[PDB]
Amino acid sequence: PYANQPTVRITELTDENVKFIIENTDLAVANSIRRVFIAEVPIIAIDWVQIDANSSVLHDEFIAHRLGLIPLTSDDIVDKLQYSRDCTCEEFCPECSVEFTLDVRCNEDQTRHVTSRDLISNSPRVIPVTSDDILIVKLRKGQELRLRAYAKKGFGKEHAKWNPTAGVAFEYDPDNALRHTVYPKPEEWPKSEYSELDEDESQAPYDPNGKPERFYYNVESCGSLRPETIVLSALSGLKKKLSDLQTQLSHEIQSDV
Amino acid sequence: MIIPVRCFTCGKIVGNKWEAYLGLLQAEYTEGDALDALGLKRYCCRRMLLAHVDLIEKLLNYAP
Amino acid sequence: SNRPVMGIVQDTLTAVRKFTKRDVFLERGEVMNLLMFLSTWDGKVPQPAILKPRPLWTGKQIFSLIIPGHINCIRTHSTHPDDEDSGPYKHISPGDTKVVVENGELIMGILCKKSLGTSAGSLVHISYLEMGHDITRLFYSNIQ
Amino acid sequence: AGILFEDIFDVKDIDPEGKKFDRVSRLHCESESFKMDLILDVNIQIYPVDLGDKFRLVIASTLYEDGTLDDGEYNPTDDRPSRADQFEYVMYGKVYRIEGDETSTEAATRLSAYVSYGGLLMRLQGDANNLHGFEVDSRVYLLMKKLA
Amino acid sequence: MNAPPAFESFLLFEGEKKITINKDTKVPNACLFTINKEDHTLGNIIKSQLLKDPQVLFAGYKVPHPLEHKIIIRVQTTPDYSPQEAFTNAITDLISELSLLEERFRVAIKDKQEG
Amino acid sequence: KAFEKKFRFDYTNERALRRTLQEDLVKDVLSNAHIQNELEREFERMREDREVLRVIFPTGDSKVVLPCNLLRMIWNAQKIFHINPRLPSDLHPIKVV
Ligand SMILES: [Zn+2]
Ligand SMILES: [Zn+2]
Repeated sequence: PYANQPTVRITELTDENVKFIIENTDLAVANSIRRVFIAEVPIIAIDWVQIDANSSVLHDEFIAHRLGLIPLTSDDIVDKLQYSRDCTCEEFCPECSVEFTLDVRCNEDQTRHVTSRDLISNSPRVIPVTSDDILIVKLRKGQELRLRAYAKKGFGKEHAKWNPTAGVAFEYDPDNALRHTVYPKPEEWPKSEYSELDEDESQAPYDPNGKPERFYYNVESCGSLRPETIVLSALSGLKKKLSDLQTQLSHEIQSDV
Repeated sequence: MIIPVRCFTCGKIVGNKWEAYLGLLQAEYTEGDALDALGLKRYCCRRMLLAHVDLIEKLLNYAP
Repeated sequence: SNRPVMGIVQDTLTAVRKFTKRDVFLERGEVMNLLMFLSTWDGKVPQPAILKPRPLWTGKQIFSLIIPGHINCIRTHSTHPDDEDSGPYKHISPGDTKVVVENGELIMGILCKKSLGTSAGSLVHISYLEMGHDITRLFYSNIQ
Repeated sequence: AGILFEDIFDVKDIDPEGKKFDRVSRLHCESESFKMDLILDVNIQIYPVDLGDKFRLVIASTLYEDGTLDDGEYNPTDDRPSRADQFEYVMYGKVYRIEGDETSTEAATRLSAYVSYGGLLMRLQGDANNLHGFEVDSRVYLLMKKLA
Repeated sequence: MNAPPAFESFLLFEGEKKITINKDTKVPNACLFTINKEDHTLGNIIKSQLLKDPQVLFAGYKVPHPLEHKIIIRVQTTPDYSPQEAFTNAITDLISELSLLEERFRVAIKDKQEG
Repeated sequence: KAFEKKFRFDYTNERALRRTLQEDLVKDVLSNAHIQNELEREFERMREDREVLRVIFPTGDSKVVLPCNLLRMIWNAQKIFHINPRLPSDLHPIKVV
């Protein structure tokens, strides 16, 4: 029984970012947490595009690539949805995917902007985050885009479109008391926003017994999940990976004996 | 050809900011001010819009 | 040219010079990570060079585990002053510019191209002449 | 006891040539009892040393102060009483050279013992009788305790 | 032409063991844990949690090849402690820390949202 | 002068022999002239080799390329057998010759 006893302080919480501090953790746990924010927090994104008509100046898989990157609301439906690989249905079904439609024709002289607002989902829980709107393609008069897409569950470790973060700022030891980074000329380096030093001194005095214990986070959200949901989803997902691992380890230990 | 949906570096959505960015420049904003107004703080995202070339406008001139 | 044709190169050569500096100290966790990448490791963690106030292993200590067998080599660092060999500190180098590998252990000296590159008398050359190609093969990969 | 050498040294110079390395300083110390000259590389970051500092230096072949050989492997879990508990700065090294004023016929009156503590070098000069416990290729422990 | 599927880094193909334990013959009380479809995420926390155990003599992990998706964790314990027992305790300590972290983050959100 | 001092075995100096050789070995070296004759022949052969070298390398460049590294082999032997340079040796000079 040598578990840490982390404490959490949330400094800033908006609709886009959550700023918080974790204290009394190992650097490995703090790094694995940010590393799960990016790669192992599931969301719903378009991963299956079928284009019926595309007269735009962008080729078919150019459009599909853009549709995959469009963030979709995933706050609570993502937990309910199953992985299409795990689901027992056919290619797709409502329990493992969300169907999308896009049918735009340009007939006016003015350029028609095909945006995420033109994506229509079969489930109100999963919609483009913008509903300015993300531009998919611009249509000239006489050009049309007619496609149907399926959005499925996934996480950033597979493709960056399932990464829910727009930048995870991670920091520790802002005053470099541990000297994990050695400045050739410390006076030349800007103070961290979390620096507690005075203007006169550039580095905190070296701490021989110090260890990384306090970690600063700024988890910005793409929009698919609330920033606080990304953190909670990461903490439960990381716990799930460990609990799943221990179940396998228990079998291996039992199997050997 | 068209504004990328996400910033290449961090994945922030930038494909809904090109028209707003152009409008701000129309409003006599400097490029730095317009990027700040759009919330693009990291220079990776500012790179996306500051260096974008909208060739799709030229392509729409050609009849389908 | 009766010398090795391949040696240590861009990153490993630049880093091994930094690694074998006198003032490189590794914590318990850092050392255990490095030994994971030592295929020839016997599994015994060496006694740290510094035991108190904190256990710290030097870079030379960890590199000594990489060195195969019990080869003995004498080289000089690229920045070795010419008059140091004639001075009162010939065998205790102020700059750590004298490379002595004795009984397979790097007891002093900063390793560089002169002691790890493709030159006759190189520590890599001794490994081949003493331990053979198979052990020298592992020596190359373990350094990297 | 398993102690090869013990004395009290006073730091005379910290880096006469200059600061060759950031985290390591070369102490030039002299003893007052045995009049042994000491050159020592110290991890100055974790164990700062100042000019004129007085410290007790012990060179021992074992830390257990019971005659039991350590065998030269890291054993943090060992609970056996250790001589290191009384000292602040403990280093483990290997003596790699023993020089002396010996001639073809006459023996050595002054002996120099060189020890490498994982690359940190120590030279211990003085009368030969004071360094008789030093044998090349032998593992020794350096134990330092600053005296107020 | 030779691009592996993206899912291959976290999905086990049929007949693949998630974790295998191999005794280390070099030294006593040492085992090698080969975990499939894992990366530095779990390798680092398990390694760092093991290093907190006073009965663990050696704890270390490695990704043998970035293009492969294996982590090898080497654990050496004291004679009275088993590497497998250290591994299980390390995960429980990690799970307890994560579960406690989840609870304290939820409280922080509620306090921040409330005012 | 340097060549003779460094390579000619000195079986006349009793004190020097005690430092380098063991007691049972110095007596044999000092007692019988058959061993001393062998040592004298050894230096004469070395002196002949010295003149041959001068012809082969008139420039005096002693750096050569040869199969076996004798100096490192000796260094290996010292470490393998834990030779103590301070103590007198038990290797009879004649066994070397
Ligand atoms: Zn389904
Ligand atoms: Zn960005």
